[PDB]
Amino acid sequence: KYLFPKINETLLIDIALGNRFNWLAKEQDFIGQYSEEYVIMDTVPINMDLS
Amino acid sequence: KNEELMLKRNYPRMATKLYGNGIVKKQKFTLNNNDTRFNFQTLADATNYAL
Repeated sequence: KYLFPKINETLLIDIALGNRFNWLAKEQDFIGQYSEEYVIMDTVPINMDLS
Repeated sequence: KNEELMLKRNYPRMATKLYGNGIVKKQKFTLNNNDTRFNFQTLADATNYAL
């Protein structure tokens, strides 16, 4: 009844967690503010009536 | 002359003036790394800005 209680070990269990989207990680250079993006609108061919 | 005036002294006379100190002056400038990148669109313009 006079001894100090002895700890035995401390574990610190740990696992890291992934992303499930890490193949989308594209890397730009952090310059500018805005970024726009655009396609070409279609243009169907025409018959030609050369009169 | 008295010809023992050869023994007599002649010291220089030395006008002086004493000056104090100057003063230390300072100035600072803070450059950040994330929000000032929004408005240069190249890295070269950002380095020219910092310079």
